[PDB]
Amino acid sequence: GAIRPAAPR
Amino acid sequence: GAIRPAAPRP
Amino acid sequence: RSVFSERTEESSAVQYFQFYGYLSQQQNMMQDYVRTGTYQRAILQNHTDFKDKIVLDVGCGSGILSFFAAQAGARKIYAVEASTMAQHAEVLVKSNNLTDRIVVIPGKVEEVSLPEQVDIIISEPMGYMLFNERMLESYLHAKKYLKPSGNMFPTIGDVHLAPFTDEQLYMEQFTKANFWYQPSFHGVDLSALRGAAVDEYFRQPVVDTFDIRILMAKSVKYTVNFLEAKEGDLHRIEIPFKFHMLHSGLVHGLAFWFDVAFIGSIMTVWLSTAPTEPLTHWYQVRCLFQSPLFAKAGDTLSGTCLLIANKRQSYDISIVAQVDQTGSKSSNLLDLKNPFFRYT
Amino acid sequence: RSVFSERTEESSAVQYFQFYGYLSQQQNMMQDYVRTGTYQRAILQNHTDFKDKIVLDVGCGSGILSFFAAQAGARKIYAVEASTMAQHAEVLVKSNNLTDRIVVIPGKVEEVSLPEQVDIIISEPMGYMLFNERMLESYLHAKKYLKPSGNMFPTIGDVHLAPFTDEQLYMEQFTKANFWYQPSFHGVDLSALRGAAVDEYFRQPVVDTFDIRILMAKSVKYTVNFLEAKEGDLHRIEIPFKFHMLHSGLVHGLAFWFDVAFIGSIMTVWLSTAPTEPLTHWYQVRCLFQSPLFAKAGDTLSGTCLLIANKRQSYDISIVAQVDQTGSKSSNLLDLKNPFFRYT
Ligand SMILES: Nc1ncnc2c1ncn2[C@@H]1O[C@H](C[C@@H](N)CC[C@H](N)C(=O)O)[C@@H](O)[C@H]1O
Ligand SMILES: Nc1ncnc2c1ncn2[C@@H]1O[C@H](C[C@@H](N)CC[C@H](N)C(=O)O)[C@@H](O)[C@H]1O
Repeated sequence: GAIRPAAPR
Repeated sequence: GAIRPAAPRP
Repeated sequence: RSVFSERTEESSAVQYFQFYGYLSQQQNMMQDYVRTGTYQRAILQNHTDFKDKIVLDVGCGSGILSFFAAQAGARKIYAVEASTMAQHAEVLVKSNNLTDRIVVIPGKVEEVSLPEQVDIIISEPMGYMLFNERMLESYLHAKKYLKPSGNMFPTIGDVHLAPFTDEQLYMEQFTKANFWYQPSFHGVDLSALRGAAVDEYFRQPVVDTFDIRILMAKSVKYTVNFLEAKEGDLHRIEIPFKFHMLHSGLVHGLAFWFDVAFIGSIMTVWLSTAPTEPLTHWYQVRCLFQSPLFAKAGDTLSGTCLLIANKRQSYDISIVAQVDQTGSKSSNLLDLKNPFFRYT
Repeated sequence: RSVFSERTEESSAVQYFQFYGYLSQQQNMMQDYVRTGTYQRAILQNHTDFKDKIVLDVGCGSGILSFFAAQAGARKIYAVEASTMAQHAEVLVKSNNLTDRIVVIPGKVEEVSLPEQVDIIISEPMGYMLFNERMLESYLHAKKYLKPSGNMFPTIGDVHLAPFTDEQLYMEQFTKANFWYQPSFHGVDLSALRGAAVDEYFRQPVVDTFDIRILMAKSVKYTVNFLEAKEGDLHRIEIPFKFHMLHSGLVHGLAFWFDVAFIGSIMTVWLSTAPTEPLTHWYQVRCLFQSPLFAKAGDTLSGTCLLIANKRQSYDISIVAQVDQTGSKSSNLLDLKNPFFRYT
């Protein structure tokens, strides 16, 4: 249930 | 919503 | 009953607000410095759009944008949040001594009652590819609370589209599909499912970044003006395009990104997710063609991107493209709800 | 309306079966060679439990286990599958020319009708930490179709639990949570939610593998005998433990893995997910203690792991432990449905 992707480093 | 984890890779 | 529940499957909604209920997910958005710092800049640098004004924050999450509005002198901020994050926001409003100015209101902006009309609505309703989540529709719905000549932050959104070449991406997806080509997987013939497999893998939009040298033409722009659009405008989104190919090669699909503009009384501030700009948690989005199109520099690649809203808080995307010089066409369906998050 | 629908929220069901409807997700399981290869060996090497027998495949997915039953000579196999993967299985049955021996029945095993009783039930219904998904209950439910003295493959399942020390993993939780311990995150004091963030991170079981040197005591084992167990036996799972500590250190929580055995007429074959055995797509699972416990070698770490089934197809986990020589005590609550997938 992937809504927003992980923020980049 | 991950039911099963990803199979480990060769 | 409500406008929200009529357009949304319950299973979708539960899972959606569950995701945003996690402090870890709010932190993820907050820690995107380009996003969070650009929203702060847009609000503080347009302080007269906030000073002594009444504000609605649609989907306040942690409360972060309401705190910026308060930092800019807003008289009163109604912070609406449908997830259980609303309770955490209340705690922060109290610990920051802003109970006199930020009023958290738990529930869906389609279902709650505000005590008065507002001068300006702020939100961060952009999903990947802009339109995922269908939160833009909740943002537009909230205009029922907006005074005449009130403002919206953000004010407009541009979606950009450009053709790309990326053989490595194509083969990566194609290879996974060809698991289902095997005629003797542990002695079992899978090959009759080859076609369904390719179809499922290519329905997945690819979320990641890339070098701009992969782009084969100048990008086409489609604009949504939030000050003017109606929620119903977003049910069927049709983006025709005509690309003037600058490079010869195989077109493996279309790349999408979006910018939003905060058009204030003092200045306009842009938040960009473009591949030429600093990377955000939205990355960029690519829709692959199952069947790449060969084109020569100076050819035209024309067609239509059509986004049909579904009840799962997203869009069924169809992309038909064709090289005018040869009549070579590619037809594609993509399920925006089910992306492949490829970034490392 | 059914045993399944009564114990399961629709929102959870819908998402669960959507997941299994993806050929990519079936593919992920199939590609676990340890899993798929061991199922094949257990079935083939016990060919006499299958030759000319009637078989039920509970949750057949792509159909792979049902094909192995055919490879071993079964006369008739009923392959029950609740997700839309059912159609794809039906296609493979036809393309492998097994229409007369494998009959795919779409729907939940709690809701469908079989035309006759079977000699043997085959299934792969193990979630991470064994119990996740609550499909073990569907497998047990299916025994209503089993002939007296019919067999089950797998026949038994054993959970193992053991105390571990892993200072780096423990510390990684406070690192994550201390995002909230900032007095001026863009001008906002987030500190009041830090405690809540810590609780959120510690409620997630951790899915990944580890070096066996982290284990501080020999494991205790809890066993489910699928031939004898009733569905009700899985609603409340109480696992007492008394660990005799082999190494001195800070106990940071309990590690879990599981084995299943296929007890056939010719031989018993084991499928193990233990950290001593080659890695599977189940990895292992670790549940951290928010307050860790000091124990010296020779001490006893006593307590209870209590798993309570919930309507989201998973378990609320309660772990309570003490070091008997000192009385220091740790209580922990986890949400098995929301794990952290830490593996790369
Ligand atoms: N219909 C709705 N009514 C109220 N809140 C919503 C609705 N749809 C989405 N949201 C919330 O809107 C938030 C969307 C976030 N992208 C924004 C969070 C926050 N404003 C921030 O900028 O960090 C999430 O917390 C959702 O729970
Ligand atoms: N109550 C149920 N009735 C029918 N199928 C179910 C039920 N619960 C889970 N399943 C299915 O069981 C399958 C579980 C998989 N772990 C096994 C897939 C396949 N048998 C394999 O070994 O590759 C999924 O395809 C689920 O959709």
